[PDB]
Amino acid sequence: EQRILKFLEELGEGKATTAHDLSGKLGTPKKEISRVLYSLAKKGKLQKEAGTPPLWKIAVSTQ
Repeated sequence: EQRILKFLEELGEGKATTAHDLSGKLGTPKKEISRVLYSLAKKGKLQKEAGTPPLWKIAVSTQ
């Protein structure tokens, strides 16, 4: 919970991302990115796009 909030914050406040792009860049297992993503978005510590592909973007997106 300290390695994900340190990389997602450096991304670029206002930049969306995917789960496959995080499990393939850091090597982390999807089972670890799917169980943590649904645990952060529920606490309001990560926005959630609307559609098929669940994109994440640190609170407060561009514009």
